Amino acid sequence: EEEFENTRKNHQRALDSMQASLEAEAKGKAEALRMKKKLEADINELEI
Amino acid sequence: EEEFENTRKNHQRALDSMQASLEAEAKGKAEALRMKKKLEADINELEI
Repeated sequence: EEEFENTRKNHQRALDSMQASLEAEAKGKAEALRMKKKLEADINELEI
Repeated sequence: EEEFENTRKNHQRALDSMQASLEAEAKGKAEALRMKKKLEADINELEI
């Protein structure tokens, strides 16, 4: 079991690492859907 | 081991619960950047 508490601590690292990978992707959708509504105004702005 | 066997069975579904979201946030970015180009297709076309 002393080997196993290394294995617990092995993937407990792997859990919050993938959480940070989502944190990049949560940041990834964030400005993208944000800068859409900035540019979607602009493509309506040039039309007028 | 049977104490630690179910903990693996817990954590395997936990990583599965995160991997479902990374399946979502990838395709949501694919929903974004694909729609970004058609937005970027207009801003070149309207300014031309």
